[PDB]
Order: sequence, then structure tokens, then C-alpha cells
Amino acid sequence: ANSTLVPCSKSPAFQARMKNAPDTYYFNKPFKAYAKYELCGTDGLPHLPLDRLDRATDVLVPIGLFLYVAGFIGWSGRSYLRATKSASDPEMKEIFIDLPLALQSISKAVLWPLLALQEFLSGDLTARDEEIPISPR
Amino acid sequence: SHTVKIYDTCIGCTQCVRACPTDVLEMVPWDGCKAAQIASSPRTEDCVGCKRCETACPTDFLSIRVYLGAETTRSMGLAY
Amino acid sequence: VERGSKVRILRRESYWYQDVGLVASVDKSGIKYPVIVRFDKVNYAGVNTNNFADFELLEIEKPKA
Amino acid sequence: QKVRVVVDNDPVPTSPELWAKPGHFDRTLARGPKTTTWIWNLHANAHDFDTHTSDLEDISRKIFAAHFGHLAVIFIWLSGMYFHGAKFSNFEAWMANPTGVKPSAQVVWSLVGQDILNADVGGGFHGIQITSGLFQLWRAAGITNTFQLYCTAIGGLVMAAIMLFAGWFHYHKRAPKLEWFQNWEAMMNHHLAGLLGLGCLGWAGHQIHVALPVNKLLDAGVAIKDIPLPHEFILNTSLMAELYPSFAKGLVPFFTLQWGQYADFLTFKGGLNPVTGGLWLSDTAHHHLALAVLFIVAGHFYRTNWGIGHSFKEMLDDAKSPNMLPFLNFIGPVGHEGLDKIFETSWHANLSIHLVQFGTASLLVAHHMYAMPPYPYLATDYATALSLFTHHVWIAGFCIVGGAAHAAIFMVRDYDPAHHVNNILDRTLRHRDVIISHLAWVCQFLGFHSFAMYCHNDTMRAFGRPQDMFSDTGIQLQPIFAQWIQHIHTAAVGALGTTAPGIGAPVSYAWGGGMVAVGGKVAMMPIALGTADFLIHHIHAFTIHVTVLVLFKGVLFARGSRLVPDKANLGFRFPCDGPGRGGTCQVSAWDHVFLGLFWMYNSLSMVVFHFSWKMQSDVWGTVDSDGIVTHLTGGNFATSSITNNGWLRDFLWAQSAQVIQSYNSSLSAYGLMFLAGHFIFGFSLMFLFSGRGYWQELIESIVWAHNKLKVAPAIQPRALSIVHGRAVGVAHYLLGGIVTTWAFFLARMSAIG
Amino acid sequence: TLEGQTPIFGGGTGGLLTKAEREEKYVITWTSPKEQVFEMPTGGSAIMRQGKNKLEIARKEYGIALGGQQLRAKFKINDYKIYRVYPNGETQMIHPADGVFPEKVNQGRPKVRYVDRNIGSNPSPAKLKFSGVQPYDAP
Amino acid sequence: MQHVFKYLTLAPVMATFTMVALSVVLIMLQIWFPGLQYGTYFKPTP
Ligand code: F6C
Ligand code: CLA
Ligand code: CLA
Ligand code: CLA
Ligand code: CLA
Ligand code: CLA
Ligand SMILES: CC1=C(/C=C/C(C)=C/C=C/C(C)=C/C=C/C=C(C)/C=C/C=C(C)/C=C/C2=C(C)CCCC2(C)C)C(C)(C)CCC1
Ligand SMILES: CC1=C(/C=C/C(C)=C/C=C/C(C)=C\C=C\C=C(C)\C=C\C=C(C)\C=C\C2=C(C)CCCC2(C)C)C(C)(C)CCC1
Ligand SMILES: CC1=C(C/C=C(\C)CCC[C@H](C)CCC[C@H](C)CCCC(C)C)C(=O)c2ccccc2C1=O
Repeated sequence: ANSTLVPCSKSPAFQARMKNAPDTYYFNKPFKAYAKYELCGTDGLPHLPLDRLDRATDVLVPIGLFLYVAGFIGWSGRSYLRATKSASDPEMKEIFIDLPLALQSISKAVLWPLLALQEFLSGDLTARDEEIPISPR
Repeated sequence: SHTVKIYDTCIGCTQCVRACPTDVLEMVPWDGCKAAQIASSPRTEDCVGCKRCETACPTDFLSIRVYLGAETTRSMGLAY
Repeated sequence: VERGSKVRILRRESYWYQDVGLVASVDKSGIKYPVIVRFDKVNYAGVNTNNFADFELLEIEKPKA
Repeated sequence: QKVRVVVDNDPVPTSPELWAKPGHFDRTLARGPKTTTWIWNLHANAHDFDTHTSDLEDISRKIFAAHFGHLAVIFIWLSGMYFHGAKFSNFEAWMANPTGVKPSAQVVWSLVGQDILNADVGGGFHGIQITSGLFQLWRAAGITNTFQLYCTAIGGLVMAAIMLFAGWFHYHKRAPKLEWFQNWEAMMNHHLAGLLGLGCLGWAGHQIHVALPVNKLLDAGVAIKDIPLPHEFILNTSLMAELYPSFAKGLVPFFTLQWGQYADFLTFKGGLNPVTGGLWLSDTAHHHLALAVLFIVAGHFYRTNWGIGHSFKEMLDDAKSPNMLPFLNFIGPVGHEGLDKIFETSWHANLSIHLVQFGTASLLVAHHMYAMPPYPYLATDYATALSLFTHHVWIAGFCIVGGAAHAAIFMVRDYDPAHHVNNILDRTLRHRDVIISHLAWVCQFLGFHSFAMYCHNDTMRAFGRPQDMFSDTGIQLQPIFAQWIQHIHTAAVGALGTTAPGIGAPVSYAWGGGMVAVGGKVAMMPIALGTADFLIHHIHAFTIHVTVLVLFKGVLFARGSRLVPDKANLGFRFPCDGPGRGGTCQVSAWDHVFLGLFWMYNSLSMVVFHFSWKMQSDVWGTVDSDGIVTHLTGGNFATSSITNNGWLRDFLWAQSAQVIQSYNSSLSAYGLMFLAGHFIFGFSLMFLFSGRGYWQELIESIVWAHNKLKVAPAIQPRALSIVHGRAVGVAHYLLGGIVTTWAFFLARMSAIG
Repeated sequence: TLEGQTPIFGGGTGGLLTKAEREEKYVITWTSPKEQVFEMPTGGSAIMRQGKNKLEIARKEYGIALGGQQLRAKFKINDYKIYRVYPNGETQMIHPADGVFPEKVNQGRPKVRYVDRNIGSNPSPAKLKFSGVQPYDAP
Repeated sequence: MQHVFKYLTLAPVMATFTMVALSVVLIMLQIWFPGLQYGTYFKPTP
């Protein structure tokens, strides 16, 4: 077990940092949260270790949240781009946002992981190598 | 001097000859294209290498190619 | 190929290599590159049309009707 | 009859249809985007009106409407400044205690700890210390409360709305003909007598009736609440009589040419007010009245409609051999004949001249404002003085570069060889080789005999041979001519004998005659010049001459050169003419402007560094009860500035302690901006050092990656064009460097100022 | 010798240099319907006379630019010729080569430096190592 | 007015609106819940 990291509430340097702080909105409750939940090094500052079986939700929750949001944005963009390909003037739809199409793309991308899995299973996710422009070797 | 080559993809659009600032190219009779003419570079000694002909060429890829070679007084564009 | 057909370019140095174009006209004379193909996307020179021979094209869709 | 008003009625309908048609002004851009280069082209050609259409009249109408729009923008900015000074400032507390309160007019919200930037500026106020000098300006104008600032802000908003409506009206409703814009004589008369003259007269009236009495009461020490409102100074003539006895005699002395009785409020003192350190407001009132009279007189010089006056065309046509001076007849038998067509047809030449003169005006503003501080408590507000000088120097440099650029644009586009046959422009173009060769030689001479001498000083100091250095204690280089000018200007007022007896105090204390202190700090004192000043002034001469070399080579060779004879056909802005002729990279005049931007940045950075170091070392400081002055850097400039190791250590390294140690304090934003400017400079380095082919091939690979996932865009991604890459590089370079210097200066002078 | 009167020009610094007298020089001759102002290739404005005009220039590009972009495009003059003059007095008429402008196809002109293939079929340089032939010159 | 609506759908206008909305959301999150850190999100205030 890692011994150089101890809970912040038991770190003398972190306690000194807490006492020496300004008394504003930005410091009181954040320090209470850091003392209760964070692990502090010898410098008295919170450190984020990835070596604990416990507090694994503290790692997976932000990672999963960001992955969901990024996949949502990417799937919305991809679905909108694929929907604009069938149009006669797709560039005009890329400089002029087609609101119903964008709303439909966002609504569908709300469930982006399942749609991506289905597209990968059916081969719709990727185009074959021989239908993609390439440079001479 | 530079080397100017013309490949069989030329469509005889005469744009490269018009673009040349030193009269290196000219149009000669041909039968490989609808225009019945092809570009030629009989005066490559006067070529400066500006590659204006390549810019003017509409084919893909280029039907006229300029390969920079040994530098002379006139290929460096020197008035002195 | 003929007018209205969809083709895939097989010319290696072409900007539209392995891309899709539409045949606009075929020249019946004995010129080297009789087929004229137009493309939706322009190349680096801003040109969206080119001349190809038959062996440099792969038909992927017959002309409508 | 010749000068008359002619307009077209409803030439352009007011419809938002073209708002949904981006690039409508350009034939190429009207078809829509095919690659990402279309967006950059749309933004780059937005205001290039002469490429939208070939009709000069429509171009001029566009110029007029756009100028109204820019005036509206300026009015909005001024209204914002006044409103922030009225609502989120400590202006009243500062007016109560000018010498003990830091001006502040920006307050930040408290969300992410940025409220630490609310510095304790005195007067019970927490905010960002401003360095714009707005408080001193408002105090000099007689403003004493925030209500007047609020009223001025409302008036500024109203003026902005009026300017916007004027632009709309004069473009879409009543558009003047081309003949209207070509009235040189009427325009000059109206802008000399009506704009400068009447504005000077109005400001002199405001000063005499409002600013002088209020500021006299303020300097007398009476409180703000006991000072009556400005209108009371007009209604109650008894207050005028008490403050200035001559006002008891009304307007009689003015109309009888007995103006000498007005000397109590129209003074000619010179020097500075001992109480505040700024110029006497009565001195400035007389100055502005004299300017008003002179400008109104100048506004009757040109012939408009009554035969009286001078003609531009006749005067230009007469200026040629043999009508010139005997040694000035080399301009040839044509001379200035033919130049009138340039002003008939070319907006770009006028823009070039006016940008050059705006640069001149801003340089004069910076110099004459630090040397003769015109506002109360401005000289002793060191941060404000440094900020004003640096800001106006930079504005002047940018204006000069723009003047050169638009001169090159005129040469490429509007120049007509038929109009200039053996005239002065033609002869200049025909000996451009002489001009450029001599300029290059003098640039080399200046570079050697300034910077190589600095390197010589470095090497001699490293050897431990100070006696061999160019210094006051070694091989001296005394600027004897500048010292002589200082002595003459000091002796002129009585402080080549007494050539200006009417001025009591020295015109500027920087030339000599004494020292002025206000709040225990030096306002102005004589600025001695030695070997270091000689060296730095010749450094300035070298940098300016090289910038001139770059810009003037660009302008003179814009049409073409021995390398590319047909550059005019290629245009003002093109990347190259191919790798041939050995390589013709950056031959266009635009690239010469691009390089001149860098050289102007170098020159002006040295100018502002010289100003900052010399002011901190030999002028600014604190004065004790005994009159002994201790300066901010303790006289480093004489011995440390003669080597660039001295510049590196005692100026860059030593004076950056404030910005570098500003974390966890109210100046931490300055340290953040210091790092940000360094980052932006480093970032610009890649746009400057690389080429677009590499980026295009990398984008090819990335586009393959996007195509594999069916997410490629129809608007095909393209690397920036060569010219676009150069522009991005120079813009980010200048931004990073200027922001770095700005943060450095402002942090240091907010901490120790 | 070449006949024609030089255009009215007061002098300039973009004229001939040592290369003109040491290595080679060029002369552009033409005929105009009237006296009119044109632009010199190296800066400045000159006046071409009504008769036949002759102008000395340092590079062939100067003459090509003057003949094409100014004489034909602007003044509608099509009879201009460009000669190359050597220091020993030998003169060759080099433009147009055969009396017909190069942009117009003319019978009898041979194909020079023509490659009987598309540009993508050039052999790789590894084929021609130590053989001294470039891929574009390969048969 | 339809031209104004079409103008409002331009890529720069929509991008500015989206960035402004996201910035407002993030700013309000900072104001309401300052000092959020990894290992602290969605945890009760002590
Ligand atoms: C990558 C990198 C990085 C990272 C990673 O991760 C980060 C993170 C962090 C964290 C941890 C925190 C919190 C969290 C939250 O919020 O949480 C809630 C939410 C949720 C839960 C969720 C949310 C979600 C969302 C809403 C979604 C959406 C998003 C979008 C898309 C974005 C985009 C948009 C735009 C921007 C507009 C923070 C914060 C801070 N910041 Mg920091 N970041 C960074 C960056 C940056 C930069 C550049 C700068 C400069 C500007 C800064 C600044 C700052 C300040 C001032 C401050 C404060 O105050 C805070 C605090 O307190 O601390 C502690 N920093 N951060
Ligand atoms: C005395 C008459 C007069 C005055 C004061 C002006 C003033 C101005 N002209 Mg102008 N002009 C005049 C006559 C006059 N013109 C005539 C007769 C012609 C035709 C030959 C022109 C043709 C002309 C052109 C073609 C252009 C100008 C432009 C400008 C502006 C230059 C920018 C500047 O310095 O900002 C000064 C900043 C200010 C805030 C000044 C105040 C602005 C308002 C409009 C002044 C109103 C004064 C009025 C008497 C009301 C006063 C009320 C009370 C105080 C007494 C400036 C506002 C340029 C411009 O920007 O156009 C918009 C421009 O491109 N003028
Ligand atoms: C009275 C002032 C004035 C006026 C009216 C003009 C007018 C004009 N200039 Mg000009 N210019 C000026 C001053 C002026 N200039 C100055 C002072 C300089 C020196 C820097 C230049 C340098 C210059 C060049 C080099 C060129 C022009 C060009 C042009 C023409 C096209 C305008 C254009 O491209 O839109 C401007 C469009 C843009 C996209 C520019 C905006 C981008 C800027 C650089 C951002 C600046 C950063 C910002 C201030 C700070 C950071 C922001 C933050 C978000 C980080 C037009 C006739 C161009 C032309 O073709 O002329 C015929 C051209 O090539 N000018
Ligand atoms: C539709 C949105 C979208 C999607 C799904 C992707 C997807 C991808 N991009 Mg990509 N990209 C995009 C937009 C997008 N890009 C834009 C707009 C740019 C220009 C800034 C780039 C520039 C770019 C580069 C330079 C690289 C990728 C790479 C990649 C691949 C892995 C890394 C990654 O996710 O990008 C990370 C994301 C970025 C680098 C920037 C994208 C962020 C933009 C601003 C979001 C735009 C959202 C859009 C406006 C939504 C509108 C939809 C609405 C109308 C409904 C992946 C295939 C990499 C690759 O080839 O991997 C193999 C790579 O090197 N992209
Ligand atoms: C020679 C011109 C001149 C000078 C020296 C001054 C000097 C002064 N003015 Mg003033 N002013 C002027 C003209 C001038 N003014 C004009 C024309 C107007 C409008 C009609 C005003 C309106 C005005 C207001 C509203 C205020 C001042 C104030 C002040 C004082 C503050 C310092 C300052 O403005 O910078 C000094 C400026 C300079 C040293 C140079 C700028 C002057 C012009 C731009 C020079 C132009 C010459 C040009 C480069 C060459 C043209 C080309 C050539 C062919 C002719 C100071 C005493 C303020 C005050 O009350 O003081 C306490 C104030 O609030 N002025
Ligand atoms: C510190 C870096 C540096 C230096 C030393 C130079 C030096 C020079 N630049 Mg330059 N330049 C630079 C950065 C630099 N540049 C950058 C970053 C840019 C991008 C904007 C440019 C852009 C630029 C342009 C656009 C132009 C110049 C020009 C010049 C020359 C000006 C004439 C001169 O001063 O001659 C004197 C030479 C020096 C002062 C160089 C230092 C000499 C040392 C101190 C003494 C050497 C002693 C001895 C000879 C050594 C011999 C020993 C042996 C073993 C070698 C000169 C060669 C101009 C030019 O060509 O002028 C005609 C010009 O047009 N430069
Ligand atoms: C530099 C600059 C600036 C500004 C400045 C200023 C502040 C200026 C001013 C100006 C001015 C300040 C002007 C003025 C003008 C005026 C005028 C124009 C007037 C006129 C008047 C009149 C016309 C009158 C009339 C009358 C009446 C009403 C009644 C009775 C009769 C008589 C006639 C007397 C800024 C910073 C913003 C920005 C940058 C640049
Ligand atoms: C445990 C963990 C970790 C680690 C991890 C790892 C190591 C991972 C790996 C991973 C991997 C190894 C991966 C791979 C992948 C592959 C691929 C191949 C992919 C692909 C993708 C795609 C295809 C996508 C698509 C999409 C989507 C879905 C959405 C949006 C749009 C798009 C289109 C983009 C860490 C420490 C960090 C943190 C904590 C936890
Ligand atoms: C880096 C570089 C490029 C690549 C740069 C390109 C293609 C421009 C990319 C611009 C982007 C797309 C603008 C947007 C960037 C913003 C940071 C995105 C903000 C996103 C928000 C969600 C925050 C060139 O094309 C180039 C060309 C010629 C000389 C030098 C260079 C050069 O140095």
C-alpha cells in the first residue's frame, strides 16, 4: 500500500494551508471537501493516485462522463455530416446549419454508444479501404 | 539548364505556352487529343524555372513538368 | 463506360484515385484519353474535371434509365 | 457654382437578403465554398472595396459609410470608458486624494478566484489599477463627480447611434456623387476652419469657462463639495470676477484689441504647476485659442466658389524647374505636374499619407506628453506615464507601417504610367536603384557603428578593460549637439541669449532650469545626455533606417525589379513567382510590409525600453525633505546600458522581478499574460519557419483518417495559403511580443510606481 | 544591324549592365500607329515614336513581357520581334521563332522533349542507379 | 425577416451562440459549486 500519501485532514502541511487561507467563497467549502475526501502528499497539496482499488468510482465517473460527452458531440457531428451528403449542396449546409437535421442528429446521438456498436456490427461504421482516396506509394 | 517535359495527357489547351514568361514552349501538331495539338519545349535553355506553365496546366496530374537542373546566367534570371 | 455512368478512378497519380466521378461524355475518336469525368470535390488546382482512358476507370453504377 | 452638393437617391435598397449570401461582394466568393480557403478569402477581402467593384463613386460611398461606422464604434468605446469611470471606479476618492489613491475603473466578479485581481487601490476600493490616465484627463476637464461622467457616457451612446444612422443614411438613402468627394479645396477649408479651428475654439471656451476656475479652486485646496457646479461659474459672473478680475470687464477688451488685460487667465508662463505637476491650464487655454485662430485663418486658404484662394492644381503644376530654387531644380522640367491625378483617383495614396502623418502625430504626442505633462498628477503617476508613452509609440509605428503598405498598394493598383511622364514620381522610380543602394549602405554603417560598438563594450568589459569601453569614463561619445540644444532651450526663457523672453519658466524641465516635485516624487527634472544616450539614439537611427529600407524597397519595386519585371501583373499580394531564377520567395510588396512589421516591432521595442530605463534611472524617483532625489533604479543607465549584458541583467532580468513574482497577489494576471505572450511568440515561430506543403500532406493523412469513418467534410480542409501563413505568423509574433512587454511594464510600474 | 528609333527616355538605373557588353544583350523592335506612352520593363515611363521603335534590354523576359502584356494586350501591336545580340555583333531573331506566335499551332514544328506516357509511369530512381539517366528521361 | 433567420444559422453565428451557452453553463457551475476537483464531484458538502 502507498504510504507517502495520507488523507488531507491528517496532513499538518494541509492543515497549515487551510488555516493560512483567505476567508472567501473559493476556499472554505473547497478545503472542507479536500480534507474529507482527498489524499495529500508531504507538500500538503492534494494528489491524485491511480493505485487504489477503493475510490475507483472517483476515477471512473469523470472518465465515463467525459467519454459520454465527447462521443455525443462526435456522433452528432458524424450523423449530421452523413445526412448532408445526400444533398445537392453539402458545403452550403456546412456553412449554414440545417436546424431540423442538427436537432435530429443530436437526438439520435443521445444514445450514441448503442448506435456506434450497431454500426460497427453491421459494417456501417467504416468505409472499405478501396473506396477511400489515397496517394501513390 | 532546366528540363521541361510534356506527357501524353496533354489536351492542347495552349495555357502553358501563354503563361511562359520567356517563350520556352510552343504548340505543335499532334493527334493524341481532340485539340490536335501538343505543347513542346524547344527552347529550354531560356527556361527560368518559374513553373508558371505547371500552374496554368489544367490536367490532373500535370501534363507539363519542370525539373530544375544546372543553373546558368539566364536560368537564374540575372540581368548582370 | 458512357455518359451518366458512375466510375471509380484507378489512375494512381490522380487526385481522385479510388474516388467516385460521373462520366460527362465519351469521345468516339482515337484519342488517348477519350472519357471525360466530373467530380464533386475539386483538386488542389480548383479543377473538378479530367480526361481518362477506359482502363483507368471502374464502372460502379449504370446510367439512370 | 463649381463646388456644389450632388447625390443619388436610394442607390442601395435596405434589405437583409445579402446577409445570407456570404462573399457576395466578390465574384469568386459568390459561388460558395468548396475548400476551407474560401472562409479565409471571405474574411481577407471583406473591406477591400476596390476589388468589389471598379466604380470609383461606389467605392467612395462605401468609404464614407464605413467611416461613419468606425466613428460609431469609437463613440461606443468612449461611452464605455466614461460609464466604467462613473459606475465601477474610485474616481471621487481619487479626486479627494490624488497623490495617495491609485486610479481604478475595472472590477472583476468573484467566481474562480479571479477576485484576487481586485487590488486594494486606496480610497476603500478594490479593483484593477488603470493606467489609461482617464482620471487625470477628467480632472483637467473640470469633472468632479460621477454624474457628469454618466451624462458623458449617455451622450457618447447617443453620438454612436447618430453616427450609425448617418452611415446608413449616406449609403442607402443619399449617396454623394464622385464629384462631391473630389472637392479638395472645400474639404480642406471645412476641415481646417470648421473641424480643427472650431473644435479648438470650443475647447478653449470650455477651458476658460469651466476647466480653469474648477482647477484653480482644486489647487487652492477647497473641497469638492464646496466647489460650485460649472454652470454656476457662467451664470454668476461674480465668481469669474473673484477668480479672475479681468472677467469683470466682460468682452470689451476682446473687441477693442486690448487683449493684454486678459493676461490673468490667458497666461504664457511655461513650466509646470507646482501643486499638480501638470501644465498650467491657463497656458493650455491660450494655446488652444491661438490654435483656433490659426486654424480658422488657414481654413480660408483654398479657392472654393468666390475666386479668392489658392488652387491645388496650379500650385502643383508650378512646382517644377526652372521655377524652383537654383539647387532644387534637379526635380526636372515636369516636377510635381501630374500628381493631381493621383489625388483625383487614388484613395490608397491619401490613406498612406494620412497614416504616416497619424504616426507622426502619435510620436509627437508620446514625446511631448512625457516631457511636458499636460494633466494634473500625471507625471507622478509613473505607471500611467509609461503606459501612455508606450501605447502611443506602438500606435505610431503601426500607422507608419500601414502608410508604407498602402503606398505600395497605390503603386501596384492605382499608378498609371501615362499620368507620370518625366515627373518627380517617374524620376524617383528611375533612380530607385541609387536610392536603395545608398539606403542599404547607410543601414550597414549605422548597424556597425552602433551595435558592433555595443559588442565592443561587452568584450572590453569581459576582458576587465573598462578604460577601453565607449563610456563616460573611457572613450567618450558626447552628444554635443543635443546638449547644445538643451542649453539653448534652457537659456531662451532666461533659466543666442533670451530668444523667448515672454516665457517665465522653462518650456520643459527635461532640458534644464530646475526640478518639480509634487507628492514626494519627481514630476520632471533635467535629463542629462552622455555616451549611453548617444549610443541608444544611434541604435534608434539604425533601426529606423533599416525599417525604412525594407518598406521603401517594397514600395519602389512594387511594379517590378530586375528579377521579376512584371510584378504589377502578379498583384500587390502574391506568395512568389516560383522556385525559378534561383528562387523568388517574398518578392511582393506585401511581403516587404510583412518584414517591415518585424523591423518596426524591433525598433519600437528598443524605443520603449530606452524610455522606460532612462526614466526610471535618471528622472523618476522619490525626494526627501532635504531635496535629495533617489531614483527607481539608482542611476543604472549611465554604466549598465552601454553593454547589452547590462540590458540583459539590469533591465530585463532585474526589472522583471515584479512580473515574475506576481503570483498569489493582485498582479498575478500580469504574470499570466507574461507567460501568454511568450507562448504566442513561440507559437508564431512555426507559422514563420514552416511551409504549407508539409501541412497539406499531414492534412491529407488526417482526411484519410476521417474518410475511413465516413466523417470527412464536404468543405475540403486545406492548409493556409503561403501569404496567409506569413500573415498569421507575423500577427501572432507581434501580439506575443507586445503582450509580453505590456505585462512586464504594467506589473513593474503598478508594484513600484 | 537593326533598324528603328529608340523611344524617348531620359535615362534610368534599370538599363544595361556589364553583362550586355560581355555576354549577351536583347533588342525588341516593333511598329506603332502613333506616339504613345508605355512602361519600361525595369521601371519608368517612355514614349514610343510613330515610326519603327527599337529598345535595348538585358534579359529576354523583359522583351517577352513588353511584347505580350503591353504591346499586344494594350497597344494592339503584333509585329514585335526579339533578337539576341552577342558582343561580336552576331544577331539572331529569337522571338517569334518561325514568324508565328508560339501559342498558335503551326505546321512543321517538331515535338521536343515529349514523353510517350503519363507522368505516373515514370520509373523509380532505384531502377536507374549509377546509369546516369533520370526517371523522366527514361525510355 | 426570413433572410435574418437564415443569417442566424450561419456557422460563425451558431458557433458563437454555442460557445456562449457552454461558457455560461460552466461559469454558473463554477459559481454554484466552486472548487470541484477529481475525487470530489457528486459528493455531499462536509
Ligand atoms: C485539460 C485541461 C484541464 C482540465 C482537466 O481536467 C481542467 C479541469 C478542471 C477541474 C478539475 C476543475 C473544475 C471541474 C468542474 O468544473 O467540474 C464541474 C463540471 C462537471 C462535473 C461537468 C461539466 C461538463 C461540461 C458542462 C460539459 C461541456 C463542456 C464543454 C464542451 C467544454 C468546452 C466549452 C467551451 C470551453 C466554451 C477546474 C477548475 C478551473 N480551471 Mg481547469 N481544467 C483544464 C484546463 C484549464 C485551462 C486551460 C484554464 C485556464 C483558462 C483553467 C482554469 C480553471 C479555473 C480558473 C478553475 C476553477 O476554479 C476550477 C476549480 O475549482 O479547480 C479545482 N482550466 N478545472
Ligand atoms: C466644418 C465642416 C466639417 C466638419 C466639422 C467635418 C468633420 C469631419 N469630416 Mg468632413 N466634409 C466637409 C465638412 C466638414 N467635415 C465637407 C464640406 C466635405 C465635402 C468636401 C466633407 C467631406 C468629408 C469626407 C469625404 C469625409 C469627411 C470625414 C470627416 C470626419 C473625419 C474624422 C474625424 O476627424 O473625426 C472627428 C470626430 C468627431 C466626433 C467630430 C464630430 C462629428 C460630427 C459629425 C460633427 C458635427 C458638428 C456640428 C457642427 C454639430 C455641432 C453642435 C454643437 C457642438 C455646436 C469629421 C467628423 C471623414 C469621415 O469619417 O466621414 C464620416 C470622410 O471620409 N468629410
Ligand atoms: C486607416 C486605417 C486603415 C484602413 C482603412 C485600411 C484599409 C485596408 N487595408 Mg490596411 N493597414 C493598416 C491600416 C488601414 N488599412 C495598417 C496600420 C497596416 C499595418 C499593419 C495595414 C496593413 C495592410 C496589409 C498588409 C494589407 C492591408 C489591406 C487593406 C485593404 C483590405 C482590408 C482587409 O484586408 O480587411 C482586413 C481583414 C482582416 C481579416 C484583418 C483582421 C485581422 C487582424 C490582423 C487581427 C488583429 C488582432 C487583434 C487586433 C488583436 C488580437 C485579437 C484577439 C482575438 C487575440 C483595405 C483597403 C490588404 C489589401 O489587399 O489592401 C489592398 C493587405 O494586404 N492593409
Ligand atoms: C464532426 C466532428 C468530428 C469528428 C467526429 C472527428 C473525428 C475524428 N477526428 Mg477530427 N476534426 C474535426 C471534427 C471532427 N473530428 C474538426 C472540426 C477539425 C478541425 C479543427 C478536426 C481536426 C482533426 C485533426 C487535426 C485530427 C482529427 C482526428 C480525428 C480522429 C480521432 C481524434 C478525434 O476524435 O478528434 C479530436 C478532435 C479534434 C482534433 C478537434 C475537433 C473538435 C471540433 C472543434 C468539434 C466540432 C464539432 C462539430 C462542430 C459538431 C457540429 C455538429 C452539428 C451540426 C450537429 C477522429 C476520426 C485525428 C486523427 O486523424 O486521428 C486518427 C487528428 O489528427 N481531427
Ligand atoms: C498643435 C496641435 C495641438 C497641440 C499641441 C495640443 C495640445 C494639447 N491639447 Mg489639444 N487639440 C487640438 C490640437 C492640439 N492640442 C485640436 C486640433 C483639437 C480639436 C479641435 C484639440 C482638442 C483637445 C481637447 C478636447 C483636449 C486637448 C488637450 C490638450 C492638452 C493635452 C495634451 C495633448 O492633447 O497632446 C498634445 C498633442 C500633441 C503634442 C500632438 C498632437 C496634435 C496634432 C495631432 C498635431 C498634428 C500635426 C501633424 C503631425 C502634421 C500634419 C501634416 C502637415 C503637412 C500639416 C495639450 C495642451 C486636453 C486638455 O484639456 O489639456 C489639459 C483636452 O482635454 N486638446
Ligand atoms: C541579431 C540578429 C540579427 C543580425 C545581427 C542581423 C544583421 C543584419 N540584418 Mg537582419 N534580421 C534579423 C536578425 C538579425 N539581422 C531578423 C530576426 C529578421 C527578421 C525580421 C531580419 C530581417 C532583415 C531584413 C529584412 C534586412 C536585414 C538587414 C540586416 C543587415 C543590416 C546592416 C547591418 O547592420 O550591417 C552591419 C552588420 C551587423 C551589425 C551584424 C553584426 C556584426 C558583428 C557585430 C561584428 C562582426 C565582426 C567581424 C566582421 C567578424 C568577422 C570574424 C570572422 C571569423 C567571421 C545586417 C547584415 C538589412 C540589410 O540587408 O541591410 C542592407 C535588411 O534589409 N535583416
Ligand atoms: C486623437 C483621437 C482621439 C480623440 C480625440 C478627441 C477628444 C478629439 C476631439 C475633437 C473635437 C473636440 C472636435 C470638435 C469639433 C467642433 C465643431 C465642429 C464645432 C462646430 C461648431 C459650430 C458650427 C457652431 C455653430 C454656431 C452655433 C451652433 C449657433 C451660433 C452660430 C455658430 C456658428 C457660432 C481618441 C482618443 C478618441 C481616439 C484616438 C484618436
Ligand atoms: C484502466 C484505465 C486506464 C487505462 C486504459 C487503457 C490502457 C486503455 C486502452 C485503450 C485502447 C487500447 C483503445 C483502443 C481503441 C481502438 C480503436 C480502433 C478505437 C476506435 C474508435 C472509434 C472508431 C470511435 C468512433 C466514434 C465514436 C464511437 C463516437 C464519436 C465519433 C467517432 C466516429 C470518433 C487509465 C490509467 C488511462 C485510466 C484509469 C482506467
Ligand atoms: C500550423 C500551420 C498550418 C496548419 C494550420 C491550419 C490548417 C489552420 C487551422 C485553423 C483552425 C481550424 C482554427 C480553429 C482553431 C481553434 C483553436 C479551435 C477552437 C475550438 C474550441 C472548441 C475551443 C498551415 O496550414 C500553415 C500554412 C503555411 C505556413 C505555415 C503553416 C503552419 O504553421
